Amino acid sequence: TADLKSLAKRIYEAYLKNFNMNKVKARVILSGKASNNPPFVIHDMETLCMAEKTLVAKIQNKEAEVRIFHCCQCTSVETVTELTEFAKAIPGFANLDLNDQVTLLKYGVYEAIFAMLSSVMNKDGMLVAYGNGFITREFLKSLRKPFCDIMEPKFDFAMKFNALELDDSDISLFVAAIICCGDRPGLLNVGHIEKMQEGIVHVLRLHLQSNHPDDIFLFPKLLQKMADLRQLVTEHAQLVQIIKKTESDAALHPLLQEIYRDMY
Amino acid sequence: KILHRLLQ
Ligand SMILES: C[n+]1cc2c3c(ccc2c2ccc4cc5c(cc4c21)OCO5)OCO3
Repeated sequence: TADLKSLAKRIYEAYLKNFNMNKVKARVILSGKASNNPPFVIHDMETLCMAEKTLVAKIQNKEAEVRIFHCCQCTSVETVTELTEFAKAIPGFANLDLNDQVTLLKYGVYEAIFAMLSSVMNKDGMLVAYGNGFITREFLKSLRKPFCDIMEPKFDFAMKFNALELDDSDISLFVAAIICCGDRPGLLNVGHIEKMQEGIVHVLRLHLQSNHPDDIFLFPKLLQKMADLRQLVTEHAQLVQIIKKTESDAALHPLLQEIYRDMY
Repeated sequence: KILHRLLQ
């Protein structure tokens, strides 16, 4: 019904159905019990080249950074597609105007991507290529600017975000709250999105009480992480501009073009 | 418009 029990369940099931990666799977690959052979460590150009050779095997006149940048974009386009299906399964979202749906996703998706990125990041680096690769934090810092400056903010954010020790049920509700935000610029039917968000945040508060009884201040810590994401995005949008202007072989994918247009 | 399309 309008019941928060069926709201949480439907959101957790839409989360499991629609995202290829999640925290449980991430933790399993990083312990080395997912496959016969663990993720391929990418720490230098040597290993980055082995990795590209085996997992893609089509782009060797284009610079290393430009190729890595192409990959970031491919991953966003995929996750944007997963997020759109996830969104479509959120009670109430289907019944919105198409123009409101476009808005909520336009501004929602990068907050959601960076929030979920945290699940595949440890202090040392991150899982890539559907769980088959591990690119080191350091190797990324040791790229030529301005490309070495992309991920570092996301690791900073994820290190603190992961310390909250949330599980996938907690994260499902958190992504739902990011998408159903009543103050996106352009929103027509604000009052119906505010009521939708009020419900998700409410069941999120209730979910955190029962699931995380120790941490009594966890709910206000998560509301602040949503502000923090909104500002991680603006800084990243800005850094992607610098790259569009000052870099030739880095034409943005057309879907990400639309998303970034008129953004912030 | 590519975003319209995904919500198909
Ligand atoms: C750029 N990419 C995108 C991927 C991707 C996938 C799965 C795997 C990859 C991948 C795997 C190895 C790679 C190795 C590379 C590389 C890029 C990739 C790479 O650039 C240089 O060496 O689903 C969506 O998008």
